[PDB]
Amino acid sequence: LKTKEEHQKEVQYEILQKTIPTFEPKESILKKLEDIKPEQVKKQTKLFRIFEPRQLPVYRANGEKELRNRWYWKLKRDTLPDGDYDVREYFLNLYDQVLTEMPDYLLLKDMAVENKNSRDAGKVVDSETAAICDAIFQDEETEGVVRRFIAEMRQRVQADRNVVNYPSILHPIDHAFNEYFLQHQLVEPLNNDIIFNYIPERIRNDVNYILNMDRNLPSTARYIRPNLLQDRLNLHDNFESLWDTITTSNYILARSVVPDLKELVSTEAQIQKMSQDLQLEALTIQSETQFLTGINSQAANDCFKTLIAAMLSQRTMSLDFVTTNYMSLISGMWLLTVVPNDMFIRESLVACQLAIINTIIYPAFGMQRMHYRNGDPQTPFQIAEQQIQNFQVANWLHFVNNNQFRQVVIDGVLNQVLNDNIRNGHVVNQLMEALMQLSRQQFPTMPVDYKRSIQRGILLLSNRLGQLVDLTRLLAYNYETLMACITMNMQHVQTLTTEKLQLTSVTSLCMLIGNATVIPSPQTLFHYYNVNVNFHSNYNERINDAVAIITAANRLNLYQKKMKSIVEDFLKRLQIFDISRVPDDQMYRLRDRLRLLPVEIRRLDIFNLILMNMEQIERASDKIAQGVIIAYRDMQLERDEMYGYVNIARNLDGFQQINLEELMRTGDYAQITNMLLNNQPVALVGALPFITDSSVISLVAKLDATVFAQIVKLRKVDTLKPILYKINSDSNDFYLVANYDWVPTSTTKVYKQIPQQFDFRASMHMLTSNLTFTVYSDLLAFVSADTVEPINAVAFDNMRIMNEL
Amino acid sequence: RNLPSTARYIRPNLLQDRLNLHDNFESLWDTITTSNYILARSVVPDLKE
Repeated sequence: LKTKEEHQKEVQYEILQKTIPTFEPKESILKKLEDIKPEQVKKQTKLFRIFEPRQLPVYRANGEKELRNRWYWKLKRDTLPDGDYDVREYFLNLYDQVLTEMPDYLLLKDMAVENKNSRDAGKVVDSETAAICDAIFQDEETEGVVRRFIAEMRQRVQADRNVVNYPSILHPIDHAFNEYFLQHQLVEPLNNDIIFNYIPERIRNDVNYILNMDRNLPSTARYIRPNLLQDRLNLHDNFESLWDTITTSNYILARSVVPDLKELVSTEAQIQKMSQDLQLEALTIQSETQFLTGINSQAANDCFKTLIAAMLSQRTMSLDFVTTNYMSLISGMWLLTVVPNDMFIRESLVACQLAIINTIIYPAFGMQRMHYRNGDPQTPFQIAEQQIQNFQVANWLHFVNNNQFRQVVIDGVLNQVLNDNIRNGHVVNQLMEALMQLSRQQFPTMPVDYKRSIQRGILLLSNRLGQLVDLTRLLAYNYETLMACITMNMQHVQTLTTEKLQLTSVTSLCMLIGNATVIPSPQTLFHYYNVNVNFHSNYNERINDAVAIITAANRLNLYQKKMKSIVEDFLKRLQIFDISRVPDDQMYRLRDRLRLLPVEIRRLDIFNLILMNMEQIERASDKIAQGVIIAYRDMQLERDEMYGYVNIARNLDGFQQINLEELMRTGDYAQITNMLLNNQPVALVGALPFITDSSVISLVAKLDATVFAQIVKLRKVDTLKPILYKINSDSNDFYLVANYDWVPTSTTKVYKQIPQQFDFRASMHMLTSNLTFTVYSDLLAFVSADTVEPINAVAFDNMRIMNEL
Repeated sequence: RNLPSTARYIRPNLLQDRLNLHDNFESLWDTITTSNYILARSVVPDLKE
């Protein structure tokens, strides 16, 4: 009967557990939270370039090779795919590269080489810029001014004003990419008071922790502000299972920084006194050796670490007890009056408060038992606060009904604070006024051996007033000072899975506390604050990095792109969740909330820098013709300076345009075959890889028109290679153009834009930046903190905590 | 534990016996109530003390 039902639980608890993303070892979450870095301070050592000036041969009309050669602006690493859709998903991968290769601070002194052909000692900005200015100097074709000017391009160092500017040679696309990296830094100046303003306000205005700043920081020191703002994804309301990890992780992180107790009562002396007063051998009770199972000096530390960390992370807390063992239930009166009663999951809060009333409080005053239906908006203390007639007890039941977390907002965060009657411990003086008169009013039908075994069990806690008022001064001071090191909001919703607290472990805390006061030492109070900013700065640097891909996929009109892969990338970088157990419901709100957010300011202007230059990168490439124009008549080849004789079109004017990437997705080839079997002029825009024939005997034979007929045989449009005629002197058979009296005619030309020439005056521009920095990533390493002696430690009131000695 | 808004359960159809097996079925009602007598015998708790 036992192993059937202890296994029937672990099936139903495992269909629930396979929708929570918590890791299967519970304490393994703590290793993943310390292990995140602040960020990576990226500094580029080469100026960002996508264009390079290349040498190209130049033809005249009646095309021969001119002896002059002219520069052009052909781009390098042109890995541009074919098709109008794969040319757009290339620019998303370009945009993903530049967000990763984005320098946070640009120092410009280390990227500077000597101008080897200057008269004065002048510098430039790159090893590639000096290669260009070496090449414009030696060229015979260049103007006499540019041979004179690039000898006199002097840089201006100004060490006293900390500014420096160097000459440069950049493309106009490359210049806007390299003024945005250089004007919009992420470093901000750092003074000696912005370290003092970093520390939380409750700690530097506390008199225990003595914070003193020792190291001297110069004027040239900068730092990186953590992107530190509250969760613009409301992860608390609609996410039932994604929130149950972000309070599980903040629980085990806050479980390691709440300190452990020292100098307790000896557990062999307190048990022998407690076993004398209960008089357990004389009773006829089914639980004799089971009252005192959970009293140790280890369960006292386990109850202290739980009750603070389940309070700092707003994690619910189911109770576990046994209603026979009233000594785990009298001590449960202290738990409800100190821990705010909205913390517990409600059906156990009721089942602990009904079990106190129905066995201890209502048999005391002799009134009838408590028939309680569960679907009732009144808690069982809220019913007996109006029906009980004693005033010392009813004025205690007015406090357990009304201790909840009163939400206050300070220093930009929302933290759930306690009330000032419980934070100085005066509430326990009201409970012992209720617990004294509950140990005097005789239990009018209880057996006499069971009446004194439960009145002396009360006086094991009623007589322990001074050790227990001094406990809640400590339990609400460790919670009060650890809450200064909280950066995220403290939102209180009912979590799915509850961290079980045993009431046999609360009764090992109330009567095994000693008057040695613990306090979070400032080495583990700056560690809990640096591990809670670095998680909150990482959580914001991913919801800004995911939105700049969710939006940039939609501005680029990339269909065939699954946003579930980006949100699985987003929940994987955040080191708590795992992408398996999270349900498919709560990942379709997560891809829906992320579409509505605004993109971050420094990721938007560099995407608008690509979107307005999305054409001019893919236009000036080789290996891509961006449309073919078929006319089915004899029109001449337009003579060109760069290609010689060429069939090229400058604009699709007066022709019906068939969008080829639309023609690929739909498969609706009813028009294009009806435009080819009949001889009608069609233009086919897209992104078509051309081939380049040089012979003129391939032009008279007219192999330019024999390529478009493959669409009707096999319906795919990928294998389209419109040819591009290049009739030059260096091509073969060029006697057939020069000697004979004919004009070269091509039926179908192709659409292509020629690359722009190298103009020095529109390519030289100074780059003005700073000279030296010293980026400090750590900021609590400048304060030198030493705590006060622990025995002189004070609460919010300037009287000391643990005032029993 | 409290359960989310996306949990479900299959409700069993618990409606009283539409055959009236206690009526005129004097052989089938005997072994349908020995089945219920032996089950209730191994449930009712034994005395102590």
